[PDB]
Amino acid sequence: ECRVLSIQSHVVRGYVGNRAAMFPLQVLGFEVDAVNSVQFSNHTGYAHWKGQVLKSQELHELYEGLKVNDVNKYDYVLTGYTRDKSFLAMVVDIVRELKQQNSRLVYVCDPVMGDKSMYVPQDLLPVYRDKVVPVADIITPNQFEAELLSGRKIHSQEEAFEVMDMLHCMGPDTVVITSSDLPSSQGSDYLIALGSQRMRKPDGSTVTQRIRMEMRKVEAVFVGTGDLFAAMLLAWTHKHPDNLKVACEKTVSAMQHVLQRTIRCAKAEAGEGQKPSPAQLELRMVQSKRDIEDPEIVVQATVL
Amino acid sequence: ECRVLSIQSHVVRGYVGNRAAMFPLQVLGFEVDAVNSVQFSNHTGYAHWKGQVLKSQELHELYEGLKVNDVNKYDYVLTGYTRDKSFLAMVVDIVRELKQQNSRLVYVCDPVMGDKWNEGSMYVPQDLLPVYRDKVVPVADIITPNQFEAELLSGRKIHSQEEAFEVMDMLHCMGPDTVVITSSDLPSSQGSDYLIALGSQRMRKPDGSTVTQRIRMEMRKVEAVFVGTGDLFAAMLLAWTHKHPDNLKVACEKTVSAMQHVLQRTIRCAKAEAGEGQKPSPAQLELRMVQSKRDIEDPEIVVQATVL
Repeated sequence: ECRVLSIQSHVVRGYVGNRAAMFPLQVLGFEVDAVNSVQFSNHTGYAHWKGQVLKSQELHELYEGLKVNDVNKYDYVLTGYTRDKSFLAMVVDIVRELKQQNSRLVYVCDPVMGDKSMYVPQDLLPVYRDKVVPVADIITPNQFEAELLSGRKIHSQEEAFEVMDMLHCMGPDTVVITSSDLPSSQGSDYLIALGSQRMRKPDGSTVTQRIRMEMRKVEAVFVGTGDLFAAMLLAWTHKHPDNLKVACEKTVSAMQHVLQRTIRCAKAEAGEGQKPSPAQLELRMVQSKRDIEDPEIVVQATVL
Repeated sequence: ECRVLSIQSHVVRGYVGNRAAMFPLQVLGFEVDAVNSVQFSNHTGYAHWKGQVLKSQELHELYEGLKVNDVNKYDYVLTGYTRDKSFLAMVVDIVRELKQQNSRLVYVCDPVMGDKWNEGSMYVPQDLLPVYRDKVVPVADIITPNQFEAELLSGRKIHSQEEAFEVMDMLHCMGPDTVVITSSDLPSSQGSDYLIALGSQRMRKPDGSTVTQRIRMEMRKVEAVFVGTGDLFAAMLLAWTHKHPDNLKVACEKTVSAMQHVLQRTIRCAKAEAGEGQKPSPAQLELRMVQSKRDIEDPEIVVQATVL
């Protein structure tokens, strides 16, 4: 009923990019057309990796193959980590063409650039700032990426929501900072996540619903969390288009279930007191199917 | 707990090869490592298709990346459509190495070569028949050929159920302990609208002797061309024989019922998209797999096999 075009990485083993996004979206009832931007044996956190990268021209070929068969029709577009400027520009062209075809198409974009250090070529920051974010409808940056895109440092929740207002102005009606260094009432081990949604009333007036979320931190390095998060947020905002509170509660709860099961099974696979390897920390995606289909609400968002 | 190495095609839209095999396997509780042997916009049944094919050396590089990380560990290997002799030979090398590392590894192979025109025709290079005969099938444990492929591999033509099972015995001799002829020209008890499928499994006895369990099944024929059916069938047969290792009857009943549910829903939705009385396009005939999730998880048994 609802078709998503996901243009992301593919790994033979593991869950990142499309591997982390297609399965959940599929179990949540979405048809998914997947462009594997790369094919690697595993993600680059392993000691070794081998694979091939799809060229931008090759991406264009695949899109034109869908187009000439008149099956380039989508309700959503979903993207995440990209290392090549050409590739991201081609993605923006595809998004613009699709939105010209369907004005109600929702572009969900994780503007992957950095964290805490920027681990993407610097020439992509302008592209994300001036080309990608403007045509995005839902963006899931972390705090550092929100600062990069806005140009302003965030020292407070008030400043964070001012930056999120700037990002709203740049395009997306829904902005979720998924991770931040903001202090939490609950403790130092809770991370703060913020949500802002511009809701257009029939009055013609627009009101900004703002929400606060705090989640217990899992102290382990996971790969693909942003991709899973953006995919499930796509799903749950689709089901709750004017209730970002519930959409984010469900997304964060499913994430918590997935990460809890993953760390449990990783510690089991490794020895007690032993640090799980990157191979052992792969998101236990299939085993969380049920939790992804209907997540038990384990986090409550606070309306501001 | 169970990891399958699936080396098959990937399509951006649709369900063939890995697209048709990963999702059911994943939904049935299997971990899947997928080598996309190609990335096409869609399957070759469409009017057009664009993309790239993975080179045999590239397959080697990916497998070596898994190996050097010591994650070349698999309980199953699953393959289907391959058009390159070198790619198939590399698959055979990989399977041999894995079976040296794991003697219990189960190689599920759909020896895709051709089918029938109500006379037979191959849709793969002829150079693949020897490789499938002398290299692939000998290291396979479960093969799901149609009647045409069984005849090609055995060198005998099948004219009766008796001859079909003699050919399946020859295929057993060649290697695989489980042989399912998914499609056949054999006459059905219900008429021409039902198709015949056969199953044969060599069971090692507690005495050490070997006995062959044989089964017959009839399915309603669906009047439409579907792509990826063989891949979905091989995947779900892998899953259900893993659950039912010594009961080919129940495994095949579940697999064929899931196929029937998926195909029924697909043809219904395809006729809905198209007009009443209008032939559905290949794009409209894509297996409605997501919408069939639950039927794949626990299919309603709508077909019953007869043990011979």
